[PDB]
Amino acid sequence: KLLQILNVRVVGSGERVVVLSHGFGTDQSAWSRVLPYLTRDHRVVLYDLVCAGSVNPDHFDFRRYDNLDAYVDDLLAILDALRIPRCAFVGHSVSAMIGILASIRRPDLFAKLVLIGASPRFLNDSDYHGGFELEEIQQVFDAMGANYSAWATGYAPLAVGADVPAAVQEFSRTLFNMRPDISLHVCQTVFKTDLRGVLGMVRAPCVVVQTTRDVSVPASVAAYLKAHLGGRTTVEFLQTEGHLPHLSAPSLLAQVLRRALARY
Repeated sequence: KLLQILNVRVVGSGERVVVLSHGFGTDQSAWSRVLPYLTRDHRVVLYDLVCAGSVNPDHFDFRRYDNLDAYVDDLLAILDALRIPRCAFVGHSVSAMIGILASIRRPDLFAKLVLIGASPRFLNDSDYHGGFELEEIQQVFDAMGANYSAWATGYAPLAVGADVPAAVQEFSRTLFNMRPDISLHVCQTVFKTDLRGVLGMVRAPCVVVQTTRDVSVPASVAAYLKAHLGGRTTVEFLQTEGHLPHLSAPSLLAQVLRRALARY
């Protein structure tokens, strides 16, 4: 009953269908301020990832969700249940990784991707700057277990980046709503994911959104995506700071979404 379980909502109308898929520490409400810019021109599908605190956490099967392919299966099952044959997909954070994988599994269904806070790999590697060393993640995982509330308190303004207090408060609200063992397990799953080898399998055109600074995504990752994704890819720069521009700069991000969703 995924449509119920994952809080699927279809709003707006149109022939151009857009799916909005939220990232780590938020739920579909993170799209609220961009949504009104899209519903006159598009049918919009929103849903919550199984790890959102707005979903009953007793649905979180730790074994099933120890790889992103299980989140892909939930997205494709929702789109097939809704009988949607073609869409554009906007993914933030973990959902940018889900959208890359889903576009390779079902190239018929994904006509365009828009990727926000996107990276194919967060850990550094030889001649690859992901932004994180192994010892630093080991400490992130320990702080999330030792004191999740203190960790989330400190992380929310760092991730929002810009001093936009309403956005810090909204992101802290949904990070504190995540069950702390689920939040650690999704963080661990993201850090074990390395999409570099599959980037050239994406066929859809893609827009990579880049802000001035993102604590989780070095500036060089956007150019690495543009060089390696298999579809026609552009980097769209937003003159704003942070990882969650849909919370902190929603009108500015809505410019890029309306432009990228105009034809596909």
